[PDB]
Amino acid sequence: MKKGRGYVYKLEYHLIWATKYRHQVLVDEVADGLKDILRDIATQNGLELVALEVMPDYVHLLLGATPQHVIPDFVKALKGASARRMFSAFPHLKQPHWGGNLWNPSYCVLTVSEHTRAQIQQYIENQHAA
Amino acid sequence: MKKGRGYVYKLEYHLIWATKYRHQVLVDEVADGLKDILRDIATQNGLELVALEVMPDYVHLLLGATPQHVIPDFVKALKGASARRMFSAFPHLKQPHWGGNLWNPSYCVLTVSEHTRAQIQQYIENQHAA
Repeated sequence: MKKGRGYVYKLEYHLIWATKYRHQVLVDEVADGLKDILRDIATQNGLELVALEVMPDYVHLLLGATPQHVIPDFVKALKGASARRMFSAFPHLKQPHWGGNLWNPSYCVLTVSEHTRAQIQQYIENQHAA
Repeated sequence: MKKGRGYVYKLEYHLIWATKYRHQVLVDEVADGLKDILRDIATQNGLELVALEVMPDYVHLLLGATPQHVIPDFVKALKGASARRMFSAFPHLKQPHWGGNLWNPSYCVLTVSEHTRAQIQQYIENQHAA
């Protein structure tokens, strides 16, 4: 637990989103680049990137935050800045055929539970892969 | 999980705060009234009161929220409106000797973990009782 001015807290969010059409582009050096980019962005927004997993068609972050952090703001920051920086580092991801890959417009945000793994699998499976 | 416009989520927060000086006033009909008041306020702020416990000197809520809910805002709503309504229902709680009881300025907010119970105990024990 961390202490702020008038409060004590420990706040972690699982945050998940997919590539467009679940195109399997987050591989090898691209996946490696995205990890670095996400670590930077988290830090730059005053978040702790507790854990991260990058699958070929999705990302799963575990973020430590403060009460004052607003989920939609930092989701937008993470998704938007990551898309920008990835397109700069990897121009090949600019593929209008695939809506430009980065990213499916949706996100999934979950606090910790015994069902997290299943929740994430459900969520990703509900994103259709055309 | 619930589904909103562009997102999927399940967000629960443990929210804890004490009476002033840990005065043990939240008992019997007072505790009962506070539960009703808190249920109402949670609902009125678009929160799901998943669970509640009222101890003589503190309250512990488990709150289901949306991404757009901002923790400090709803904390202030819950603490502020609860104090006002409890003073109205129970004027005897207006006790300047005890700074008026409702409430200690601090709060504790936690996402679920294996240590929640110990965290809440630490937090309450760190509020010092007159």
